[PDB]
Parts: sequence; structure tokens; C-alpha cells
Amino acid sequence: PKAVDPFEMVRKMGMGTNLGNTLEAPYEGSWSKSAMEYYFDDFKAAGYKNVRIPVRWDNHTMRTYPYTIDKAFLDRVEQVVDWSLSRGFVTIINSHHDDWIKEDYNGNIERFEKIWEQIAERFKNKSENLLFEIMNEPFGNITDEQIDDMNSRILKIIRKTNPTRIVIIGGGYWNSYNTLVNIKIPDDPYLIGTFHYYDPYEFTHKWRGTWGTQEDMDTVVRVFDFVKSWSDRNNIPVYFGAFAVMAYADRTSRVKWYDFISDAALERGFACSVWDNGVFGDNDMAIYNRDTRTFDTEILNALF
Ligand SMILES: OC[C@H]1O[C@@H](O[C@H]2[C@H](O)[C@@H](O)[C@H](O)O[C@@H]2CO)[C@H](O)[C@@H](O)[C@@H]1O
Repeated sequence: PKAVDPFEMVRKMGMGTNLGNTLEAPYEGSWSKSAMEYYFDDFKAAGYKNVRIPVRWDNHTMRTYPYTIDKAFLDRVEQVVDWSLSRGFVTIINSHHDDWIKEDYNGNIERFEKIWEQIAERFKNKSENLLFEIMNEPFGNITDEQIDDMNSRILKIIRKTNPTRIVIIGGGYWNSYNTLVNIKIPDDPYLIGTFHYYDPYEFTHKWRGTWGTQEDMDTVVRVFDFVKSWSDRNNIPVYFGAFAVMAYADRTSRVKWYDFISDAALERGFACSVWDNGVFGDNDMAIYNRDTRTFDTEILNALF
């Protein structure tokens, strides 16, 4: 009845990191290096206060009823979660890249439910610091009615075994042109809303040449301020699961951007996780080198 409320958590979560391109890859390791328990020792030393762990269940779950999840895979995900929880991190697991659910919905919603049914069961006794994020990026390729349907039913499933565990549902998205927020939010006291950058017409834009300008900053504060009003009006805390997910004009801009987002976000009381590709050598968007156990100091400095 009296558990931690979403606002207390968001305050607790603070600035964190993503364990990108790992368990959300088709198969763990097929992309960036697999999860090692030292990753978390370093993140803790680094300052991160939360760790989002994307997870694609597609290939560890039967494609046919009863859509059971590999016993082993579940064991694996729990091992990683426990490493994170043991270190005091507010930990977030979800469904990432399980696009099949958007290529149909009437057809795959049950498989999606079974998966969430089994996740909720296995982690039901986990610490309050383990949050369930229904789906990474709900928007796009699916009607609003279906996005709403999905949240209600997965939440309902989760609540049967996790009566007070905080759940994260998309509250909306933003892009250079507009911001979209949800009006219809489920009637539940344990929900956090999450936003990500999304542009349905992305594969059309005549483009610009990546981010970093003053105009972009002006654009984000705009977005952040509206989400803020949304947050206050709906009484639902905000969390930017993966930011700085863009390419930049140069090293100096990139650092500045990481410094900027963190400031604006936390000042408005938002929780957020930086997107960490876990890739160096391309070099993309990785802050922590899983091979050298070293971080891009300048960026960490800009985040804290
Ligand atoms: O889809 C494969 C592609 O994913 C990239 O990460 C995404 C992340 O999955 C998404 O949730 C977030 O909103 O954006 C990031 C980056 O765009 C990953 O960085 C790529 O290497 C990978 O090929």
C-alpha cells in the first residue's frame, strides 16, 4: 500500500547510463561486448545512479504458444539485474527492438503478454529499484489506440504479481518540429513517463548536418518545458531513457551537448539515462570502454 512513489524514484534515479547494444541485440554479444559484472563496478565509480538494460526477448521466446522464454535466458537477465541492484543502481529492464509486435499486434499481442507475464513473475520479489519499461519506443508503425491498449494490458498483467512496482510507459516524443504528449494515462499511482526523440517523417527530411547549434538548444528547452508542464499537470514524473542519441559536428559540440542536456533535464526534476553504444574504433556514441574499463572523462564531467 505504501511503497516508494514515482517522484521519489525519479529523484533517486538521477543521471544514469544505458547498457546499449547488449541484451537488446539479436543475441547478447552479437553487437557490443556482453555484460560483465565489472561494468557495474565502473559505472558506480563513475557516478551513474541508474542503469537501463534494454532487452530483446524475441529470440529467447518461442514463436508459438505458449511463447515460453528460455529458462536460461531468464537466468541470464536476472544475473545482470542482480549485479546492478546489488550495487545500489535503480535498474530498468524493458522490451527493446521486439518490433515483431508492431508488424502485427492483433497477431502478436498475446505473445507480448506472455513475455511480460513471465518477466513479471520471475522478478516479482525484486527490489523497488527494478523498474519495468513496457516498450522502448511505442510510437511509430502502430495506432494510438493500440499503444494505449498495450500499456493498459501489460500494466494489468504486471500488477497481478507486482502491485507497487513502478512501471514506465511512453508519455510522448519530440523532434525539431513538434512535441507530442499522452493525454490518456492509466489510473495507477506507480507510473513514470518516458520520452525519446522521434520523427515519423525522419526518412524524408532534406536534413541539416547533425546537432549542436544554439537553435537546437532553444528547441530542447522548449520541449523540456512542455514535458515539464505535462509532468506537473498529470502528476507523473519524467524520464529520458536514452538521450544524446545523435551525431555531432565535432568533439567540442558533443561535449557541450552532453553538458547541456544533463543540466536542463535534472533542473526540471527529470530522471535520465545517457545512451551508451558501447562501441569504440566505429566510435559512435560510447562513453565507457568495456575493453579498457576507462571512460571518456570529458563527457562524464559534462554529465555531473
Ligand atoms: O537498430 C540498431 C541500431 O540501434 C542503435 O541504438 C538506438 C537504440 O536502440 C534506440 O532505442 C535509441 O532511441 O536510439 C539509438 C541510436 O540510434 C545503435 O546505436 C546502433 O549501433 C544499432 O545498429
